Amino acid sequence: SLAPEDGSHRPAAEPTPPGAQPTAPGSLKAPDTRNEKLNSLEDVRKGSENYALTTNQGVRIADDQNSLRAGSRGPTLLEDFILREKITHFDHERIPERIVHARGSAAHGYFQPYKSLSDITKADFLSDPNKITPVFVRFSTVQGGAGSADTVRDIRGFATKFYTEEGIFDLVGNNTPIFFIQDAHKFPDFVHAVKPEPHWAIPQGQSAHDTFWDYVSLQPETLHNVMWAMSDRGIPRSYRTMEGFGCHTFRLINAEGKATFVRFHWKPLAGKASLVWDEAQKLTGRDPDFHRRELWEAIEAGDFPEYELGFQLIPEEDEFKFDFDLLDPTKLIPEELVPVQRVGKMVLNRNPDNFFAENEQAAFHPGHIVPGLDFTNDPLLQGRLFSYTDTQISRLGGPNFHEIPINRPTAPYHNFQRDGMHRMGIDTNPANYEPNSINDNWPRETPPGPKRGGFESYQERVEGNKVRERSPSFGEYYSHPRLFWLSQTPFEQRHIVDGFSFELSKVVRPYIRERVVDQLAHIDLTLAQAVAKNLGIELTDDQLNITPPPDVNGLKKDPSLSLYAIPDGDVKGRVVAILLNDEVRSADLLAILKALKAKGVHAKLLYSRMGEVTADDGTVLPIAATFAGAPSLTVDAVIVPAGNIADIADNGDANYYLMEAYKHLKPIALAGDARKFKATIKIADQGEEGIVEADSADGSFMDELLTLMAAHRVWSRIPKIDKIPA
Amino acid sequence: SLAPEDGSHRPAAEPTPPGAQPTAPGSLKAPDTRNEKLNSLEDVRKGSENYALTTNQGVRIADDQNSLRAGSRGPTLLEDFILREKITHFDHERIPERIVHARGSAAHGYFQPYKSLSDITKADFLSDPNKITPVFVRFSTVQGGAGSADTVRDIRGFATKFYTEEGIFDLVGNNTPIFFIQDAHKFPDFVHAVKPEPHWAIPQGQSAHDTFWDYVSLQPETLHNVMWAMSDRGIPRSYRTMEGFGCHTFRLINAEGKATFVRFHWKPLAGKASLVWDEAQKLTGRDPDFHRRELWEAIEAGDFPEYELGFQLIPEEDEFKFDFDLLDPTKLIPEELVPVQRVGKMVLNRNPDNFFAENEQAAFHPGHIVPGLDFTNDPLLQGRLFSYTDTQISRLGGPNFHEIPINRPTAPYHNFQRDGMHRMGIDTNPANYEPNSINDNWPRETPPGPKRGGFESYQERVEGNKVRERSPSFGEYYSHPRLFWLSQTPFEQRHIVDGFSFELSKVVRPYIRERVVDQLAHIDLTLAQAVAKNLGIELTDDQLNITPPPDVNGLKKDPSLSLYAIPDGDVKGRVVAILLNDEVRSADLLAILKALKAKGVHAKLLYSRMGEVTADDGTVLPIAATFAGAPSLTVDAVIVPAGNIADIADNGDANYYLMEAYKHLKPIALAGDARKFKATIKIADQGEEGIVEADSADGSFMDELLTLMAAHRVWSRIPKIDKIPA
Ligand code: HDE
Ligand code: HDD
Ligand SMILES: [S]
Ligand SMILES: [S]
Repeated sequence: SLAPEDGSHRPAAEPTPPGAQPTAPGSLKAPDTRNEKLNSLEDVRKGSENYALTTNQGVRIADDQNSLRAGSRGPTLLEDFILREKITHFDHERIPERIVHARGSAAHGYFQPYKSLSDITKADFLSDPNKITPVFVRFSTVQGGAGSADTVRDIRGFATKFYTEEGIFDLVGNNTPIFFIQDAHKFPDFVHAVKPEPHWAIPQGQSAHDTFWDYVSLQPETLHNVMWAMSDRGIPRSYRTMEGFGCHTFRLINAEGKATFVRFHWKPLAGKASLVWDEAQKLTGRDPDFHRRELWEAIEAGDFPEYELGFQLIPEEDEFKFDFDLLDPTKLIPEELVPVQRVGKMVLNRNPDNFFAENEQAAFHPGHIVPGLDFTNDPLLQGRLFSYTDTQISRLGGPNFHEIPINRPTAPYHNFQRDGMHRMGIDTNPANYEPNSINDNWPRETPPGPKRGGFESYQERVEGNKVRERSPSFGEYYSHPRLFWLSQTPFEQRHIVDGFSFELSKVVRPYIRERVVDQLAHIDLTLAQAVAKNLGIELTDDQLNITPPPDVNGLKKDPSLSLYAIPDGDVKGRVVAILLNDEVRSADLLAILKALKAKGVHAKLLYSRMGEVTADDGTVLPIAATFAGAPSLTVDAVIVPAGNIADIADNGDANYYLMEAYKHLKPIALAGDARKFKATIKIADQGEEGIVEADSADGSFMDELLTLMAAHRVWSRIPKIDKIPA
Repeated sequence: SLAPEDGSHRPAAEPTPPGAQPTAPGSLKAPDTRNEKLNSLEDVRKGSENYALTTNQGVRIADDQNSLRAGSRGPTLLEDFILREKITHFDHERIPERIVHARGSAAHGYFQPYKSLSDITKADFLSDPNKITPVFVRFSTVQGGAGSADTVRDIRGFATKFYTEEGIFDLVGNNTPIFFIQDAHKFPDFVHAVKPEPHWAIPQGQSAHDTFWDYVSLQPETLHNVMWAMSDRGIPRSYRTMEGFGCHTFRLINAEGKATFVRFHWKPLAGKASLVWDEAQKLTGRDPDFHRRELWEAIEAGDFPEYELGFQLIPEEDEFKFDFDLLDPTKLIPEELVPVQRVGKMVLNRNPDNFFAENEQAAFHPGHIVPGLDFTNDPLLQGRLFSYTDTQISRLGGPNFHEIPINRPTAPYHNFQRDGMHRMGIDTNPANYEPNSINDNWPRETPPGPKRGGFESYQERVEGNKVRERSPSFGEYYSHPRLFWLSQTPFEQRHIVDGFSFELSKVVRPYIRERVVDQLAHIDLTLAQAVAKNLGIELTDDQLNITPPPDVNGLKKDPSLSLYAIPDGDVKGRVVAILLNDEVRSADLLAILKALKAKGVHAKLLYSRMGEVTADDGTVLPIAATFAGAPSLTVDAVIVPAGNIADIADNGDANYYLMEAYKHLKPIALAGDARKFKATIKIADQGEEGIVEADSADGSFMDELLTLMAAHRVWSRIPKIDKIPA
């Protein structure tokens, strides 16, 4: 008996805020959260308490602390099969990581539609508002390895596995509505350019290097998704506060056989929010697991990530009615032209039990569609359909990867396929071929129909020669970048400019920087001049005269392209650092903590050491972390309560905490004598927007703080930080 | 889409300082650097210039931009074999990463002994001071994935493959002279405890989490290597500035059959140097590839990493003469008791061509020994011999891993083994078995003997019963941690206290922190109290009365265990940041660069934008990076020349650059009006040891700065940094 007698080793099986309890496997943390897929995994879940330690063959082990040897100081004997089985399993624990999106965090939850969509699709999962579909969702970065950092600048993956009654549907999307390239044949060129360079394998988790910007400079089709990566879109606050997109035009097919073109959307119900670059980069160092941790702890807290599925729908007759090709995955469809229609809601409400078993081994692939959905000729989508099945044969060891428990359909599956490595299913069918008479031809084909029918492809007309040729309709590269640029706020534009400037400064060959700047001059002159200035590059007279590209179907902006132009803040699940002193004014802290609790905002009590401090009234305040141990990078706002300020007024870490949070545009609130920290951040006596201050934390102090938190960051402070030494 | 006409895409094939040229594959950067192993790889090196792009089957490709489709907007066709080969290769690029030491950086070089060691070993590679042995060396962390960060707190690996005339010898060592555990059987328990926890796969690259500290608190045998990990040894400045150790007692066997116990050492000729924690942690975010990059750039610069191989030799009859067991790998042999005898020098002088092929696929294993060497019954070593062959079967795809080019011996190999996946060698031998008459028994066994003989194991006497039992002589855990503690300088002690304090503050379960502090009370009360104070823990009366463990064979300390107590600094290969202004005083820059060049110290010229600035005399100065883009973390010292100081005096990044360098104990030099920055770091008029200052940069100024750099950091400044908000 090694556990503490007080039972404090074991986290309460009830929702608890971040940091309050150690984290745990989902079935231990939240045993009564269930769905059909979670229940179906019960046949393979393995417990431990009260069981004997054994070999994999079931033999109980007496001494798991020693190898068998000839004498207690002698040589280890080959007949020690317990040692060998244990070390063999260890020596083969690793499997190949994903070629891209190797870094990813996942959770279980469920989806339900708001209403039946039978008029536009026969997909069973969308047929009835009372039909609940379990999901498993993995969010990811793109470039870095499975052991790379979360808050890099990169695109994010958002993959959802829907366990429907008519088969697995995988919606394998990203957090921007387009991709860098037009044709899948170039995917290894593009990925090789952005991945670590081949001689030395540097840099990890970063497009800020020569080969990426060389490819970009030579392939102007990439510029649209580059604009997105260079914006604050490339550095999300949380996987809960990013948008999701299905990337391509697909089809919905209804019972009557009508095809409708569709693009998939996920809207984050917690709003859109991103970090700023200095903060994101420093956070990869202070907590490279910040997004993985945040997702897990939001779920443990009951701040379940929620997303609304939406569809942009385009009738078949309108295929050619846009300035851009609907099949070109480097073009978005502006919501001003084609609104997103709300479809249903997804809630992620339980973490995995074992990350390897459920997250690392999960296989998602956009060819896993169901009757009521179909593909289009998008030439990127078309090659994806090859890759996602092929890649599993090495990654997951063979063609039986659908029998790995997380991957299994909850729908029935039966067919004549046999054997392969790791075969689990034991087929009793006398027949392994069809047509057969020996089993009366079962299992049998099923005609398509309105429900529960076999899959049949939409009978799209194909006409043309066998050609390796890009459609001329795809040959336009600058208007969508420009539409994105013009849709961003002035602070968002600034962060785009700074993204390009920072990245191109890491490009060692200066001609590549020049070449990129020339491409920027084809998008927007102000953008190009500002990046040029930061690189000490002067635009030529020709570059200054490049006529900008056309508006997109008469649009000069679309505010849905901005993270921030239309406010959508939600404070629930956000977190505030509270900087303690050794004699806190307890009435300030009561007011602060209850106001935060009322809005579902968490807190972390910080000090210069661990343990406890005592408030003016004798309340014992438990310390969550030190100032250095839990830097302002990890919180959304900082509050300093009144009290013995002299305790921390000269603490370099305390001061720096505020300078850091100040630089990164976070709200800061200062009560009572905590106002002496005004001098540290240079705040005028009469105060400034984004700094909450009063004699005490009562009255409107917490409402004003919460109002600032609802708007995410204090963009007005940007000219002020430019000269802060932090 | 081509190269610039000025040829600036291509790095000069000459040694060049870091940042002067883009880095390149070793055979192109240094084509005249050769050794027997590098040459033998010529059969598989593949160029590219002037060659046609092809499939893997040698078919020239006309259009590498497009998939084959039916019309230019049509579906992709299954007959596109060029697309499918290219995507299939890409889909299967990844192989499983190493179970441990997955993160590593490697180079080629050579070794030679100083004198023949034939009196103690018949190993051919130690037999003649003029026989050169090619090596390939991989340096690594331990816990994190292949895409984790370099400057984490962790043990480092130091593995050397010697391609000898009598076979491959791999010396597979670490940067500390012991390991955490005693018996190989516990290796998966320990590794699982330090690795990301299994529910959520957090944290990456860090022992700062509950499971690791839980295991340590329950297994006091770990405390010795924990002491080393918590010290600054856990955060080396560079792989060139750490020691290497072979971890176990091995044996040398001479021609007369005499056995001598030996422990292996590598002494860095660039001296011993480590980061400080805050710097190390921030650098994992600002450059997670810092040690990989620094190693590669040192070799491109000609600052070849050099190490001296050294042996601790113990005669056989002295096996039991110490107060610890020689076979216990948690115990070190103090150099005060047994001196390291210098044996030879290893120089790393070329980088690989392709990191995957040469680095990722290299397989090192300590059972790969050669005649003249042998094992002992160390129970950690004993089990390692099982693991390093077994693990390659999955990692490298089968039993022909020695045919992967980097792993091939340069010595002949012939045997009767056949087949296995991706078998390269085509055996012509009529016989695949022995004894045979049909090939007159070739290849044949060879008797053991003085040189070129068959391997025979030293005939060690074994006497004991078949037992799973730890030797009673291994059951002492506190004396070596105490010896280590007492041998550290006071600032090294403080950093150890700080590492335990910082780590234990991230352990969520408070009873684990308490149990570790109790263990510390068994080693040293001063250490234990200092950690307790930071965790808000109070030692009990009993804990206060724990009798300190005994001295190690009479030793109160051994200064060879400290990084810094005996000066051994070498500035060649270090780097200085030079903060420019838009009118640099060229006379200062002239004298700065002249002095730096004379000691082989590199410079990086920094500014607030990229491009060029012009000095007072018209000299045009290209800018390597911005203040933000190459932070003071990445350099050893900072110099600010005179000139138009107003240009940068109110720049927040330039001021912070000095604040961060100051906090991290780095030398700073300020010439002319740059002395105005003394105000940002609160240096008094009189000046301060560690801040060099004068009217101009001259002989005296540079000598002073270079003296400071030879001492690595300004430890006397430590009292002054608590207050700086940085
Ligand atoms: C639309 C969102 C999107 C796009 C446009 C692409 N990826 Fe993805 N990808 C694989 C291949 C692949 C191809 C061939 C193309 C364009 C031709 C794309 N990608 C672009 C893959 C190598 O087969 C992949 C790696 C492992 C795997 O199972 O499939 C893969 C991963 C991936 C993920 C991660 C899903 C997960 O396992 O968490 C996501 C979200 C995308 N891709 C999105 C995506
Ligand atoms: C019984 C298991 C076992 C134990 C007890 C040890 N090792 Fe080990 N080591 C392995 C089992 C292993 C391994 C699992 O087999 C690895 C990873 C995969 C590989 O090829 O070997 C490995 C890799 C590995 C590497 C990386 C070589 C490379 O760059 O590829 C180094 C430097 C060490 N080990 C060093 C050590 C040291 C100094 C030890 C303490 C004396 C030690 N190992 C004990
Ligand atoms: S996409
Ligand atoms: S070791």
